[PDB]
Amino acid sequence: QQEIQQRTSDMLTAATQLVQDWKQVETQVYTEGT
Amino acid sequence: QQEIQQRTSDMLTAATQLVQDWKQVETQVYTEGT
Amino acid sequence: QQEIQQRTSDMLTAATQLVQDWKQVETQVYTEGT
Amino acid sequence: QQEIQQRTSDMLTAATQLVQDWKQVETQVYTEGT
Amino acid sequence: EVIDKKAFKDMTRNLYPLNPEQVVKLKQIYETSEYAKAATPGTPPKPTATSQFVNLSPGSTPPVIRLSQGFVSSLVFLDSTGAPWPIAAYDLGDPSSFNIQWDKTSNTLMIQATKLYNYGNLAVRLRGLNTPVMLTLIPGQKAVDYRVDLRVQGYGPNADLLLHVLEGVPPPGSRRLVVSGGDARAWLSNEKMYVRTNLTILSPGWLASMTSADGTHAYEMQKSPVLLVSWHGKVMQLKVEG
Amino acid sequence: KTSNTLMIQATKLYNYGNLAVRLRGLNTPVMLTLIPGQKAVDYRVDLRVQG
Amino acid sequence: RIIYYIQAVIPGRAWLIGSNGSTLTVREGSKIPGYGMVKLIDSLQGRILTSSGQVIKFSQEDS
Amino acid sequence: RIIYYIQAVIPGRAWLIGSNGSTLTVREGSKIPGYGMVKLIDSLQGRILTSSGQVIKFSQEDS
Amino acid sequence: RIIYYIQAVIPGRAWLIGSNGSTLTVREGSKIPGYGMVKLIDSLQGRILTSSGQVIKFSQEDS
Amino acid sequence: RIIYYIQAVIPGRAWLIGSNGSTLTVREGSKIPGYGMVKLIDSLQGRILTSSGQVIKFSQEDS
Repeated sequence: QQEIQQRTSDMLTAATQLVQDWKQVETQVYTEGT
Repeated sequence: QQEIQQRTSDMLTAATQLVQDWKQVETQVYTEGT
Repeated sequence: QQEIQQRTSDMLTAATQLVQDWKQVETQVYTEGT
Repeated sequence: QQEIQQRTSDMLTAATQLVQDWKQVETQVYTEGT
Repeated sequence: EVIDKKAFKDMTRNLYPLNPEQVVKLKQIYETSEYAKAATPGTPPKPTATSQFVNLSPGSTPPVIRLSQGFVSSLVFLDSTGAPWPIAAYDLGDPSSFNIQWDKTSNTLMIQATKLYNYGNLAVRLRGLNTPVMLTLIPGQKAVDYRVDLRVQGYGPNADLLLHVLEGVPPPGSRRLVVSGGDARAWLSNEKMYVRTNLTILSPGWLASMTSADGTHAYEMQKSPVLLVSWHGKVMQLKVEG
Repeated sequence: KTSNTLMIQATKLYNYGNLAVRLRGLNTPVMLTLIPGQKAVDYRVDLRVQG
Repeated sequence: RIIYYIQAVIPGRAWLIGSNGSTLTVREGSKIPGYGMVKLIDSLQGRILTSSGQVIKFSQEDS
Repeated sequence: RIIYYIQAVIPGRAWLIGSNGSTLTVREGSKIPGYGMVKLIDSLQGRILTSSGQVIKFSQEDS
Repeated sequence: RIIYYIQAVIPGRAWLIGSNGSTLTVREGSKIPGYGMVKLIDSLQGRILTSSGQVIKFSQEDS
Repeated sequence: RIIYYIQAVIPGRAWLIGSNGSTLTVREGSKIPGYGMVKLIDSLQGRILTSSGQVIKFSQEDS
């Protein structure tokens, strides 16, 4: 019944990977023209 | 009854990591153009 | 009954932190423009 | 009966800290103008 | 198959050991702790403004200036005529408690009491003053002054109320008077009625009148319990009591 | 440098302070006090002057 | 009479503005005309008690 | 008659200003017209007793 | 009745514009004519509950 | 009557272009004229179900 923790461990860093992907925000590109 | 110390350690890290965020405050920025 | 001394130690560190945060005082400022 | 010595020692450190600050007194200042 | 859900909830609790309600609760706890730890013990002093005279007799007690920790103490020096007498040079004993902000051509002085319970002294030579003028200062008093005006005995090198009434300041020595049906105010100062309005009186006359650009009028007159006012082409009578 | 307006911000929550302003037309400077952390926030303060 | 509104309030000192545009500051131990003696000052929730049984607060719309 | 007020108070020195506008500084042992002999100068709370039973203090407005 | 729409709602405060354009900001403890007292303001789900058993909500096209 | 074509569909909102040129967006809780009440919005297979027994989808030739 020890299989829960290896099931718990691998998805933890997997979830930690994608939870950073909701954090980034980039400034838009604004310019002129002539 | 000894599982408290596992749950004691992680919240201290959780308490500290956001209480530092509620200390700093950015300066207002004034923009000047003709 | 060493937990009382431990409590006194951590509160003493906090009190030294508070008194060294109370000790300092900065100066006035001048702003001249025409 | 042996508690006198540590009660002396912190008084020694505090009073030596005081007597250093009782001695000095800074100079006056002068500022001209026209 | 429920092992995945158990892993999900255990991972969620391990990632976030706190409830959101617990987060907001400890944030309020932090706010209260901050408020108490930067609360100011003792009764705070009353911010004031003072004006005094400089006694140049050879037996007078010199004036003492009340100061505050980290706060502005501004001094303005005038002569007996009230004209601004600027400062040539100055000196302060023990500047470790007091910082001086001094414009070169001004009489304005700005002092900050840095040390808590240490008092000091200062001398100033003006541009034309023969005898230098000195003060003593002490911080941590029950009252604190923002602007301290000092009128000196000697003449300086340099030498009505209806305008401030029209701006809105009532003249002193008066009391508020109740009226019926009037968008106006009246004040009795020295047996002279000063009435501010935006209307036009007709019957009893005035001693003086001052009108503004935006439409407010001020009338100076004698005693009259009855008034006739012309508004928009029609006349209305009103009463007032002394 | 030539403005008629003051644009300040409060760093902390409730720390009192003060300033003095020497205006262009005013011989006597004017000292004003500031306090944050009250029940209302002044979005703008307009000040009538008797001078 | 005259309605007073709390404009500023710290521990110890309080700041009031009357009906006729009059600004003033007060402490805990003081006498206020028309209200008597300021018994206690509650900086929490903007509450001021006087000896005439009256409570000074901020305005409802100006809060 | 003539009423004095305490302007500045430290241990050892007291600063008084009368109703006439004249001000002075004095010690515990002193003689003052209108009050007599200064029995007690208290550093805390700004209260000074005299021999005629009068108490010198800060003003209500000057507080 | 004059219908108010939630232009902005945060925890703590809410912003209502009336039918004729009456723009105001309300805290939790206040009064409202035609709805009585303000008892519960929900920052989530876009609803403000009043004392008259009514709910102010975002409209379909005011969304 | 008026029909619609699924122009843009996200989870949550939907965009429908009318037969007469009525291009608009809509949410789950809505009172669509001619269709009534939407019981469910499904981004899967492009189906919009209504309480009037009507389902809005893409065009056959525009697919």
